[PDB]
Amino acid sequence: GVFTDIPISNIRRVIAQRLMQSKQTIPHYYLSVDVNMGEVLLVRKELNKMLEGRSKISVNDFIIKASALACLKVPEANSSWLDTVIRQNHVVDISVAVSTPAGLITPIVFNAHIKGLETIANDVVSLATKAREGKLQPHEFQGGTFTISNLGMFGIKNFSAIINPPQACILAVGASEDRLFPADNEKGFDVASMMSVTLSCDHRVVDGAVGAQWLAEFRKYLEKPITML
Amino acid sequence: GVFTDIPISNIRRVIAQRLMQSKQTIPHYYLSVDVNMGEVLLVRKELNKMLEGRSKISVNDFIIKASALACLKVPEANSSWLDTVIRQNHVVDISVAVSTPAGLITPIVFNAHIKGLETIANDVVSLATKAREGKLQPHEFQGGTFTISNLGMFGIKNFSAIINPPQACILAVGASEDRLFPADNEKGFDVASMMSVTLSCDHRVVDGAVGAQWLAEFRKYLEKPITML
Amino acid sequence: AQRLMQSKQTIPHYYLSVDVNMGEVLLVRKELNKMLEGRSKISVNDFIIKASALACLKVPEANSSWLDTVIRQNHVVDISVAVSTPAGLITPIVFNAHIKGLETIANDVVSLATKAREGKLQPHEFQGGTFTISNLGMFGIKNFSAIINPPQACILAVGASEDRLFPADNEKGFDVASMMSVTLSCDHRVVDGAVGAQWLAEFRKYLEKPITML
Repeated sequence: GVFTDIPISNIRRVIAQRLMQSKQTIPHYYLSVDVNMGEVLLVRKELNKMLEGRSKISVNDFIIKASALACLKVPEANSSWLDTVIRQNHVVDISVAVSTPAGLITPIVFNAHIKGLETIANDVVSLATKAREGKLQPHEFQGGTFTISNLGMFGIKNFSAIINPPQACILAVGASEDRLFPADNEKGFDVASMMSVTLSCDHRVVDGAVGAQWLAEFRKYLEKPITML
Repeated sequence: GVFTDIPISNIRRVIAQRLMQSKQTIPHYYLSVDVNMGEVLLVRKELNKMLEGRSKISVNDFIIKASALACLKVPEANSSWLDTVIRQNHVVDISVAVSTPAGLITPIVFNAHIKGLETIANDVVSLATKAREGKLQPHEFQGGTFTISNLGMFGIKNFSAIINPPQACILAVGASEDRLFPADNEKGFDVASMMSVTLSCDHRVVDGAVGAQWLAEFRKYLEKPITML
Repeated sequence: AQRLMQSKQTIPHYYLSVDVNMGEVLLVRKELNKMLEGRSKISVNDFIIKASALACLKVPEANSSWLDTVIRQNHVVDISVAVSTPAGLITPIVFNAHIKGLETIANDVVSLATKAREGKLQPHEFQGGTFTISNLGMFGIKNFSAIINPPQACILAVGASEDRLFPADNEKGFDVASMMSVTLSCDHRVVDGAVGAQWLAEFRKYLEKPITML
């Protein structure tokens, strides 16, 4: 025929009310900056060489570590509005979003401000075995104080997601491309890799100047990785 | 005096309630990509040569054809949320938006997945005679399953429109500019034309990975037009 | 043997001919098969089915049928491709060839070879159609002239792609090019001389520049 009618399952029945609660109440406003990823690609080149056989370190692992350290400098991006109490947290719990064919479910990486890179890289892979094959506990994917969502593996340059209702921030990462800049070369130009980031704050707990300094710290760690020490 | 008071007519009285219904209920989220338009400009150069006198083919005609073919590969961007039934359509009905001095009215191009380019180009022009001179039937501009809105004729690089309430997607096209890329030239760089596109999905029926593949197909047709066959 | 004798006695056949430059089709299917790796393969007998279905829309009198009181004019192109089994000559039907793309037709021609050669056809799958393409270029035949199906008004007949040479504006004076010889066979009761000569003027024009198919 012309149109085909499909009933609604119980997974999307629950998700569709979390989305409508989030957009009606929370006054979103967006921010943007682009990050030079030229020095991360030379660090993970030789960290994977010294760490042969055991594990592998990806570019989505430096982003989880740099986000947990930047929330300690500016702690207002780690809060929650509870209509009477701005609950300020001291523990960073990054909820990485991953995409299954069944939907969009977010495993949680607890205590991301004390763990090293190799401990996180074996947590992201080991929770892909849990989430994609349906072995999650209800306390393993519900919670957290922050959220990173990545769509750079599909070619998207920018997007702007929807904040989890108790949380105040979310991140949104584009795809790493190849641009060129004016330099002090004899030619006049160099080539460099770039990456476009889009924060999405809650305006009730995060002002304009506060969230603009979160992206000033997040840019500074990923441009020189030695500063993470 | 200081301020001048104007009453509200019955055209903007109806539009202002469609807008407020759309933003309150639908949880929008945005996406973006840029498209190389270097090979479309060499096809419409010599299609207008072989089609002398009769009609003229514009760059806003390849976009209507590439959008109707991309909805067949990824059919979830062609649905509708009806609070109990996700009505999935099999017929693509693109509603092109045009701007009159009286307002913003959207003529409908029916069955855009079977028509050729010359049939669409004589439908867009012939509906400009209908819409701008006020000869539309109520079933000629109300309906459709998709929407393309173009503002590249004013210099806007990016924008993000508002979805029609029954529909799930909308498109938003910037203006074709002239950038330059690093190449394998002896110099090191080439010059190319680009164009910036901004999708705006409904998050209740379209996930993140689904809408990111719609822009992966839409980019692929307009970069090599022979793939449309 | 009774369908053949009915066809030649009643229908007053007359033949037509033209040759088509296939130089630009071979550069399109070279890079369509590159972008379509693994899934399917696009042959030169697939552009001919698509160009024939589009040319019947420009000149609709080559798509009719004589019924002795009514010239039934059709609006739906149903090309009946003829294929050769060891059991005989049977014609699977490709329905609605004027809206389908090239990859949809190429997976219909192969999938009906599984049906027809292995004997799994329904009687409504090979009986009908409004047009007929018959190809013998895989045996070296340059020209032939087939027999029209009795309700239908046209048939096509394709030769083998050879290599000729033409006078050009070269410094040498000549270039080399690939050619292909086509032979239409009309029914003179519904198709005149000037009408069928414009069908081959459109069929030649699509296959010489494939971008015109859009």
